[PDB]
Amino acid sequence: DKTVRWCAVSEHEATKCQSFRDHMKSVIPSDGPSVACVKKASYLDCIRAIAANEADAVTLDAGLVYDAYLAPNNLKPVVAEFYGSKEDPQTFYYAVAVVKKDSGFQMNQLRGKKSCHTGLGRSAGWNIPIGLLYCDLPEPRKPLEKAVANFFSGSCAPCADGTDFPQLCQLCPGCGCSTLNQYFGYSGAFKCLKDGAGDVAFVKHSTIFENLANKADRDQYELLCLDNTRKPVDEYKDCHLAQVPSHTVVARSMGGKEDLIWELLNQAQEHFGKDKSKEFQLFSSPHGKDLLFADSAHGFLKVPPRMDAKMYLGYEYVTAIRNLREGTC
Ligand SMILES: [Fe+3]
Repeated sequence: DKTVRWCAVSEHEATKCQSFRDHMKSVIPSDGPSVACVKKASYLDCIRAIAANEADAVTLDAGLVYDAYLAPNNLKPVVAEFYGSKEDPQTFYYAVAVVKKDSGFQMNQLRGKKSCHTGLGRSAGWNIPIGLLYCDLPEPRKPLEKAVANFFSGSCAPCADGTDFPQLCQLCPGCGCSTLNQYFGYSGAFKCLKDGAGDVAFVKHSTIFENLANKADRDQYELLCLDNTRKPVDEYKDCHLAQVPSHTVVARSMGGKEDLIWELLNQAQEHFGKDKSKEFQLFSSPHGKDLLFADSAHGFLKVPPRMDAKMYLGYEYVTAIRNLREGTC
């Protein structure tokens, strides 16, 4: 069978996945690649499901791709999304910290503030900011969730445990790990800042431009720079926390159908990719942002032969994560 079982996290993604399935059936030959949908409550459940041969693919943030690699899962990156433009595809993006205009605090003054993270263990939303603030956190720093909880004065860290670290869910009770949680994801962490729930939104450099069409609105927001100064939302090239690997679709390291996934996605972007069809959009949805794939994506590129997760992620980022768990002050 030439069916790729895509793992959809929750109702919204499941809806987009079915439209995906049907629009593919309509253009692809009866003997080509097919998409089936398997529904789960979180990406974590999708990881376990792929490893257990109950699903074949899921799109993970680079930080999550690291954890996907760790046993007993042993997942591996197979197809990466690319951003920017089709001419100059960027297999990376900038981790930023969006704040409102005149909130009066720098990076070295986040202590006691309310934060909005895209999700626990994610690049721009958790690994980068928390890695930088690691020493600023009060002892003891293990568990890390407890220290981040006591550092800030309430926040939203989707996928975090709210019974053990209740404050990491003060801004989004339960820390839902899917779009069911309005504060989940890039645009979820943004809504959290925009709606007034939090003081800072640890998102990516394109987040605000995806949510606010008019510049006048954007003028009421600022970025937190490394040198503890603020720069407008247009100057992320210089005002960002770090640069991170693009989101990537993962699959089993053995019998994972990596080539079918490529053949599927490669065909998917040709018919429904960026500005390709008015009927179906691989990179957008009426039901929400970033479903299955990020809205800021312009396409896919196959990851090299048997490329490990540590090899893919690279050395700098793979150490950044490592230092986060390990490391001292
Ligand atoms: Fe990300």
